Amino acid sequence: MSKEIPTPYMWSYQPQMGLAAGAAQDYSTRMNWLSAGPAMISRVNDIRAHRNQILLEQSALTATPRNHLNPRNWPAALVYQEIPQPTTVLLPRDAQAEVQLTNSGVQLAFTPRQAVLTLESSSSQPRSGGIGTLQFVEEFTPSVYFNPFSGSPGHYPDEFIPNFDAISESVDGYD
Amino acid sequence: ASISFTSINLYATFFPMAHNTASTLEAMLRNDTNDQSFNDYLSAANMLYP
Amino acid sequence: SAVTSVTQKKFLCDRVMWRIPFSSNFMSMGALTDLGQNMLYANSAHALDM
Amino acid sequence: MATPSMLPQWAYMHIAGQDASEYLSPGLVQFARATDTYFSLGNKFRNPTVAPTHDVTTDRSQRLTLRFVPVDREDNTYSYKVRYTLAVGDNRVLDMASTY
Amino acid sequence: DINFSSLAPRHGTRPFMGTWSDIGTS
Amino acid sequence: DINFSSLAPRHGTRPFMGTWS
Repeated sequence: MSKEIPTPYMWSYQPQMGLAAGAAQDYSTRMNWLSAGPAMISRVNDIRAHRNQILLEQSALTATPRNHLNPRNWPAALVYQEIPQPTTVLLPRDAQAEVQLTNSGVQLAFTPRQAVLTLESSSSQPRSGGIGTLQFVEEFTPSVYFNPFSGSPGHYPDEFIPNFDAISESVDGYD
Repeated sequence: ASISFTSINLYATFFPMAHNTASTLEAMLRNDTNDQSFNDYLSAANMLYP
Repeated sequence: SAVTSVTQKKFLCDRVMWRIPFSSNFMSMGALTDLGQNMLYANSAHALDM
Repeated sequence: MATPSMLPQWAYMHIAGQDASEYLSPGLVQFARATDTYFSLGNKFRNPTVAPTHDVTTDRSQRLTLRFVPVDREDNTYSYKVRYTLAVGDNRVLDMASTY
Repeated sequence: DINFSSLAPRHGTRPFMGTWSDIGTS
Repeated sequence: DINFSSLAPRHGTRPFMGTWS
């Protein structure tokens, strides 16, 4: 079952169809090479234990529940809305009580009655698509797979493959 | 053959419109969800090789 | 008294740029091709030699 | 006052009324649709066509065209360097397709 | 410009297996 | 198309209205 306490899987980035461009083992870290002493077995793999533990906690707090590593499209509720709020325009003119003045021979280039109009306005409809880059970090905390490739295929992460498509369940790269 | 320029002058044409119609439009297109976007007809990286 | 002869064949295309799409059908069914999103099916880097 | 005084004259005719699909009896509109492909009626009746009267009016009224000005530059042998700082006034929107 | 504007603004309905509807009803 | 005559829209600019202040 358990084969080590393994290095996390770092997800890549992409210009977003809703994929995270697969993931791959972290190889910008030690903790699985050689040369030190045998008294560092609980001084260097206690480190690696600690890193993984911080990851499980970190992922659980900051990540929405999902049935898939890469959903390929987040719902409109779960993209995180950063769209603007309402605003007000003070309209500069009467055009229904300072136009009978120009018909009355007045040329123009606030002296008539104190009618001033305020107009409200809103902002866009919800969008569904790939996740933002600020919210990529919180949705893709590195994953620790603790029993690598154990059990039947069909519970293996195939979403760590940067060629896989989960809405056709095939890997096609045209190579 | 030689070419001279005397007078390089800039012209602009404005659609006359109400200053309430005009000012409504300004507020609409000062939102970043109403950002204008444009793209080249031939959008390409152009590379010449001998 | 006609003489023996061989056929010469050619074409001329002027004002055209040859075009090879990047689609699986070679047909445009949308501006953003279906193999332009096959590197978001994937998302890797490859070398191109022509 | 002015509006009921002059306007029933014009919608007696059809230069200010409603379109023919709305002032013809519904049976005649139904027949004209049914028979359209071999015996047109869509010619014997005028539709009014009325310009919007408000919220497009010039109002104060200011220029339709501008030209922007001569002063000095930094000299170059084979290129001509021109700068403008544009004119400004109040409440108009420029389209850059209409600049040359 | 020089004015024309007249009835029949869209398609005249006829269930296109055939080329009719009715004269109305009475 | 075979048209030589614009439409009018038959409605002025902006449906949406603001309160007097």
